[PDB]
Amino acid sequence: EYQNIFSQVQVRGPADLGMTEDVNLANRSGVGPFSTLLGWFGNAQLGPIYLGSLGVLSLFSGLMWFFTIGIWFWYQAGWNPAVFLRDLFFFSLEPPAPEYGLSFAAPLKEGGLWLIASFFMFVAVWSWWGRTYLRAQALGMGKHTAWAFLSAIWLWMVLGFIRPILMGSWSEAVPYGIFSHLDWTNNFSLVHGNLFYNPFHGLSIAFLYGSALLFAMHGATILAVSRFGGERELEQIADRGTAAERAALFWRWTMGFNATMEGIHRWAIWMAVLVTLTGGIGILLSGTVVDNWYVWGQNHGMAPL
Amino acid sequence: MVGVTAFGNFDLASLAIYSFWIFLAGLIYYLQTENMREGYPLENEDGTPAANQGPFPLPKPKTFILPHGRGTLTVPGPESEDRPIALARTAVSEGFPHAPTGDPMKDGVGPASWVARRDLPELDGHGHNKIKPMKAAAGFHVSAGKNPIGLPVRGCDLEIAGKVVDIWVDIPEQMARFLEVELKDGSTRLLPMQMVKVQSNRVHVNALSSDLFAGIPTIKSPTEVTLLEEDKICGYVAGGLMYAAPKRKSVVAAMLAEYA
Amino acid sequence: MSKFYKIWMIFDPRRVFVAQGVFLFLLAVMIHLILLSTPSYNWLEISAAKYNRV
Amino acid sequence: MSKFYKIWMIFDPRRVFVAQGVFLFLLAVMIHLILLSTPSYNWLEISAAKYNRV
Amino acid sequence: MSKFYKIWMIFDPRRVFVAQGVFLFLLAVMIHLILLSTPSYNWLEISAAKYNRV
Amino acid sequence: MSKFYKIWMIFDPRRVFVAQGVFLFLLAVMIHLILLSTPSYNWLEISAAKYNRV
Amino acid sequence: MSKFYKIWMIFDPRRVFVAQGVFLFLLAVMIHLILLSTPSYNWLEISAAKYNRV
Amino acid sequence: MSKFYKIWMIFDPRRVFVAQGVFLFLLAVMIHLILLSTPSYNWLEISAAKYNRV
Amino acid sequence: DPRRVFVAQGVFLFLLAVMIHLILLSTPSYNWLEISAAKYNRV
Amino acid sequence: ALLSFERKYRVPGGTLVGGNLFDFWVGPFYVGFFGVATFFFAALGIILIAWSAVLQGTWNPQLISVYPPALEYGLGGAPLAKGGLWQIITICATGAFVSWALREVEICRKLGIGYHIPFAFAFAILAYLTLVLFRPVMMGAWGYAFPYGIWTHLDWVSNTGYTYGNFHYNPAHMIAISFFFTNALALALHGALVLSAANPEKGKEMRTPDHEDTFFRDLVGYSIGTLGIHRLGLLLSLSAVFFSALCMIITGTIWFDQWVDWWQWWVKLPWWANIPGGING
Amino acid sequence: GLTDEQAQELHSVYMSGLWLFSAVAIVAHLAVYIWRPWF
Amino acid sequence: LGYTGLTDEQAQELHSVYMSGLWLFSAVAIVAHLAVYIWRPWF
Amino acid sequence: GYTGLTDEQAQELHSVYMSGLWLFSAVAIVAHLAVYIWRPWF
Amino acid sequence: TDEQAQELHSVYMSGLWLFSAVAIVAHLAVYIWRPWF
Ligand SMILES: CCCCCCCCCCCCCCCCCC(=O)OC[C@H](COP(=O)([O-])OCC(O)COP(=O)([O-])OC[C@@H](COC(=O)CCCCCCCCCCCCCCCCC)OC(=O)CCCCCCCCCCCCCCCCC)OC(=O)CCCCCCCCCCCCCCCCC
Ligand code: BCL
Ligand SMILES: COC(C)(C)C/C=C/C(C)=C/C=C/C(C)=C/C=C/C(C)=C/C=C/C=C(C)/C=C/C=C(\C)CC/C=C(\C)CCC=C(C)C
Ligand SMILES: COC(C)(C)C/C=C/C(C)=C/C=C/C(C)=C/C=C/C(C)=C/C=C\C=C(C)\C=C\C=C(/C)CC/C=C(\C)CCC=C(C)C
Ligand SMILES: [Fe+2]
Repeated sequence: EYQNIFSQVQVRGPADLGMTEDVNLANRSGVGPFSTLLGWFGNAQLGPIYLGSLGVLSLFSGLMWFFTIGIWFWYQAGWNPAVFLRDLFFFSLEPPAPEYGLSFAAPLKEGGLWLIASFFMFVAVWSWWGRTYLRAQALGMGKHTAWAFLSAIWLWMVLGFIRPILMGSWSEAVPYGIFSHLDWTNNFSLVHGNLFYNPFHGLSIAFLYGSALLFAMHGATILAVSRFGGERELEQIADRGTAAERAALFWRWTMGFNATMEGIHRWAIWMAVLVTLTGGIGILLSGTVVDNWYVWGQNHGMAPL
Repeated sequence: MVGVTAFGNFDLASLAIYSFWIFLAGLIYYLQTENMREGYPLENEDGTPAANQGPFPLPKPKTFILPHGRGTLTVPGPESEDRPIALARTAVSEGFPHAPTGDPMKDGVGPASWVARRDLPELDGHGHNKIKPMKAAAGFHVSAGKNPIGLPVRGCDLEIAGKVVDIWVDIPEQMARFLEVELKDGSTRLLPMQMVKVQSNRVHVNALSSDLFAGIPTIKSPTEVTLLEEDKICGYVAGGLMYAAPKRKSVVAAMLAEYA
Repeated sequence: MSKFYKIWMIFDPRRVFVAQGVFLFLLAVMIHLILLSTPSYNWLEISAAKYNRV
Repeated sequence: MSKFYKIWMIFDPRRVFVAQGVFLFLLAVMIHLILLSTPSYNWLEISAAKYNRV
Repeated sequence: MSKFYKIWMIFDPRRVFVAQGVFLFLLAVMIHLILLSTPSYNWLEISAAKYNRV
Repeated sequence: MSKFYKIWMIFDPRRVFVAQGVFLFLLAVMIHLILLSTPSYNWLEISAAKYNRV
Repeated sequence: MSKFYKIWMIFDPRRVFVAQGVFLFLLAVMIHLILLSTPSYNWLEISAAKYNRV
Repeated sequence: MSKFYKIWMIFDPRRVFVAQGVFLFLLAVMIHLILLSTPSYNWLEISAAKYNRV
Repeated sequence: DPRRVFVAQGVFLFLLAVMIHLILLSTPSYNWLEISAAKYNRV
Repeated sequence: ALLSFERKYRVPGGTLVGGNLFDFWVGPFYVGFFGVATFFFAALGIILIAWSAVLQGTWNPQLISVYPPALEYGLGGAPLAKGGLWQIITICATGAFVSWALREVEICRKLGIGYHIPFAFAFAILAYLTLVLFRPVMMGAWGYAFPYGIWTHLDWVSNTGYTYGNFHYNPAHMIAISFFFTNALALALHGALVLSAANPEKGKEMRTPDHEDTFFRDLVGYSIGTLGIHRLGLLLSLSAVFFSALCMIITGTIWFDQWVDWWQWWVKLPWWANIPGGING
Repeated sequence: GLTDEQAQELHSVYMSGLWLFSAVAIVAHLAVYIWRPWF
Repeated sequence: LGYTGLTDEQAQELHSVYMSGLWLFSAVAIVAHLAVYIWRPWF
Repeated sequence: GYTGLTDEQAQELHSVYMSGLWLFSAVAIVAHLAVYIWRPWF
Repeated sequence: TDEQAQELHSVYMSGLWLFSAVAIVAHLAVYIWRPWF
């Protein structure tokens, strides 16, 4: 039977330029091509994309961050394209050594370039957050996306900015590079005893598994009641149809309680936000307040001895 | 601040974890209370309010201001069925199935149920109807995949019920919603896209058998469909899954029936 | 050089001025950080060593 | 200082009062815990030393 | 300095006042924590030292 | 320098003033932190050494 | 070389000029960094050796 | 070789020209970096050794 | 269609040519830069 | 004990096994044959966990741990005090999970909705069985499964990871992690978007899906639609679980050394294996 | 949308504020330089 | 002309003011570079 | 006319653009001459 | 159309030959400076 995973027929017509209120259509670019490959799964139309002041600022800063790391990777390769391809994943833009602490007196080849790239990334991410808030405000919507992004930004800042300040060294931050930051996380674990015994690390993992569980449940429910037009969730909130009722009754008869067509989204946004929220708190505590999480667990009834 | 304890082993980490437990309990309370906006208060199996209403109280009322002057909605509030239900309780005690009295597919009970929604067409952001037949939709055409128009429609009993005359499309999303099927009698019904398996030769509908294709509800205007008609048609077709099982000509279902 | 004004018949001044401001601030920060990186021209450390601060 | 009443033409008293209560309790708990952390002003340990409870 | 009142023809007082309150509390907390970090001006540890508590 | 007022025929004052406030606060914080990083001009540590607080 | 103007009948000047500006700045930064990498032409270190800034 | 113009009845000039520009710049950068990698043809080091810069 | 096949053909031809040139450069022989430097006494 | 609309949906039929023997509700729950089975298995497993706590001697919930049989028992049985309780609890847990999925199937049939939800649950069941049944059987002992303790199966995770050095250098693991992170990002974005559309700025009308698509085309230049985003969420979650199961099925079974050595194959490719410079060489 | 007179008045007030801010900054820099010069 | 709507006179006036600002900025930059070069030359 | 410019507009735009290009190239050439005199790379 | 394609390709090949002429003179100068054969 048809399981609604992929569309079995595509139709296309005039491109939808979008709504127009309190929005400067000059900044909105032109509508891009129609992609049939994506049309199989979701909407085939690409664009138009709003390019405002903050959009330009974010694009410039992100381009400079990416290009700075790229140039350092080239220098680290001897400017050899073959080596650049052979060691693309193994390159690193390490932070300044612990000798300099938090000082900006690191040489450009051993710490200065990292500070420049970090400044570019900081500007890019904050400008993008401002862009998200302003885009929501232009259409008159709520700012929920801004606050979820704010949670993600909080974890990012704690990892890169606030925790090095509290520890007193730039060497505590994360090096730019694939295997470099994987090794950074592994060493962060090994230094502070098992990060597993960090209670807030456990809560963060709980909410990540919960995010996966809840999105699987919600996607399966909506695909199962899409034969009643349940995917039009805003309409269901406005005028409760039989799709919402069937979904609610399935979950009520399964586990004794249910959500509504709107509140399940409150559950979703909170189960996603708490991941980064609790992760930021746990990382902030590590090193600053606890130096050995296994011994802390032993003293707090978590570990056997 | 590393290693300093206010009392016992309690320190900054323990303070954080306990404050988080308090916050988590509060948040679960708030989320469940928000989830209690539709379907409450609880009813008995006859219609009177129940003795047990839940540990979580009902929330404060909130109002949604619907677009295009459709009005306002207040939830939670006084909610009523606004239709008659054709069911009879099988047993006196609570918690037992209610058997249908007449034809479940026409009475609109069970999996073939429907909700008395608004009898108005669905409107997009601009004020036009969100779903339009493709021939009346300017510029729309099949882009990829097997075109269903002109293919015979086959029922679950392997008998041809009609031919596809048109496709209804969602104008903003640019995705097909309904097929329009013309029967032997010349009248045209609708079938949701999610219920048809567009094959090489034919459009296959495993929900309904051919004889039941005439029983699908119809629409008032040929150039639009309202939410209520959508609900009736979708409920009918979906309830065909359970209430057309005997007529369904399935090999494995036949083997299971012979087994039982 | 006289006809350069016609560039404003090509570009909206708002976008151009925003981009110019962002670019100028970014470039100034980049150059200042580059100077701060080198042991020389690191004016902070040069003056620290000149007045015998450490 | 006389016209401060006009703040209530800006803020709904319900939200302001709820926020004020939460903030005051949070601040009081924070300060009490800070005092309990230090070996001095840890009134529990100061007094146990005073009357030789150990 | 006289015409500064015209800023209120630009900004809604509600948003500005909320932002101002949040910013002021945040700044005060930041400065107090910075003072608490240094061994000097850590008034808790200074006073413990001065009155011969430990 | 006289005709600079015409910039306000290009930019809405609300957006420009918000951006200016954010930028100025950000720059001030950046410079203060840079000064705090260096062992000299770290006024906290300089004054700790000056009066022999350690 | 005379008919090259017809390229503007192919490309919108706005997109071409934006791409050109980005490309030129990127190339200039790349070349300056390449020069700074080598021990020679690292004008900072060449001058620091010339005037004995070490 | 005469009928090659018919390629423009196959490809839109805009996409082809954008791809051509990107490809040419990429190839030029690749070849220059390859030359810079080898100890010979590393014109920077060939000159530095010739004029005794190290 | 000419469009997709031509784009794919161009990309694949360029990548294959780069692959073969890098294979030639990698080997101690056929590295024309290195053998040229050795031949004319460059290092 | 009924919702305001629940009455019209409580009808007979739609049950795979048992006719109308267990076709009744207990409170809000729907019992069914598989509901009876699920309740039995769950109750037995929980009581056996409590009894294993009695045998262990500790009443602290976080210290309770039900270890599997040691490696010297192979794939055979073990005494109840030293391995048997784990196996009984594992059989109970597997039965409870499978019965829960089948009960969900019955409820889907009675409501006339599609079977996506028990199918999605089957992926989590298969990942659990990989960790508890397939991998230990493949590897040769029940002592490679994890203990049933709150903080002691983290010890299993840590030891199993560090047997192979940094476990981050596992490709079927990198893909699964990226899928989990993308899933969390998508969930946050989707929840926030629907909430902002349904709860717009104070005093304004409810926004429409057109506004959602406009917002996400303004932000990043592509909107996947509503059906698209729900499809994508289901696919991302299922793919994350699938690749995690793969990563743990090939670990210790066809790969035995440190996992960075696997990544050494790309470095050793013939046309850059010998070039000097760079990190590797 | 602003007219010439509005722009001139706004610029006058804004420049007055800018010069006040700059004066305070200058006296602060003088005080710091006297306390601890950086040249 | 039609891309943003400015006429020739408006463009000329805007360019005159913009170039005046550019030259002021450049003059300040030049005096700053002279001061730095006197303090610590980089050539 | 994929962008809508006429021949005269294209010619004027190209003239101004080439003037700017030659100014930029002249500045680059004098910079390279100064660098080569200061520190030749050949 | 055919005429438009002819004119576009004429201009394109003229530009291509200009680019290749500059490339050839560059290669000749380099080969004089430091050969690779
Ligand atoms: C004394 C004992 C106390 C014990 C407590 C016991 C009980 C505890 C549980 C309390 C209740 C549970 C939480 C309620 C959830 C729903 C409430 C709600 O969001 O609005 C309801 C309701 C509006 O909700 P709505 O109906 O969905 O929107 C309709 C609006 O018309 C249109 O929508 P909108 O545009 O107005 O936006 C609605 C809302 C939508 O938001 C969401 O639904 C998702 C929220 C996700 C997380 C938010 C960001 C996470 C921050 C990460 C950490 C900080 C990073 C900052 C720095 C980063 C870089 C360093 O967005 C907001 O503005 C809410 C504030 C979120 C931003 C807060 C940023 C600073 C946080 C600093 C932490 C300290 C606490 C300060 C609290 C600030 C309160 C103003 O409230 C209102 O009507 C007024 C608006 C403001 C109310 C604020 C209520 C608190 C919300 C956040 C609480 C948690 C903050 C995160 C820190 C957590 C610490 C552990
Ligand atoms: C040996 C290694 C250690 C370990 C070390 C760590 C460390 C160290 C940390 C984690 C963290 C996390 N770990 Mg752990 N972890 C281990 C074992 C596990 C196991 C397991 C089964 O064993 C699991 C499931 C997890 C799971 C988790 C997550 C719950 C959590 C990260 C949340 C997140 O989304 O972060 C990633 C999300 C972000 C970084 C947000 C980024 C937001 C910004 C704005 C993005 C900007 C993008 C940038 C501009 C580029 C854009 C480019 C283009 C525009 C696209 N860990 C072991 C014990 N783990 C983190 C945490 O919070 O711990 C408490 C953390 O810091
Ligand atoms: C490592 O070294 C580093 C990188 C740190 C050094 C880097 C240095 C460089 C990169 C930083 C650059 C700094 C410069 C560029 C910043 C200069 C900013 C100037 C412009 C300050 C301006 C201040 C303006 C003041 C605050 C004006 C305030 C406005 C008043 C309140 C009055 C406004 C009233 C309005 C106009 C009402 C009028 C309404 C109408 C009706 C009349
Ligand atoms: C061929 O193509 C080229 C080479 C041209 C371009 C391609 C380039 C490729 C190779 C670039 C590769 C980039 C790498 C792979 C990206 C990796 C990023 C890693 C994975 C990010 C991991 C962690 C990020 C951490 C958390 C960063 C946190 C940021 C901080 C919060 C910001 C802190 C800012 C402070 C430090 C600024 C201090 C300095 C100022 C002056 C005060
Ligand atoms: Fe949804």
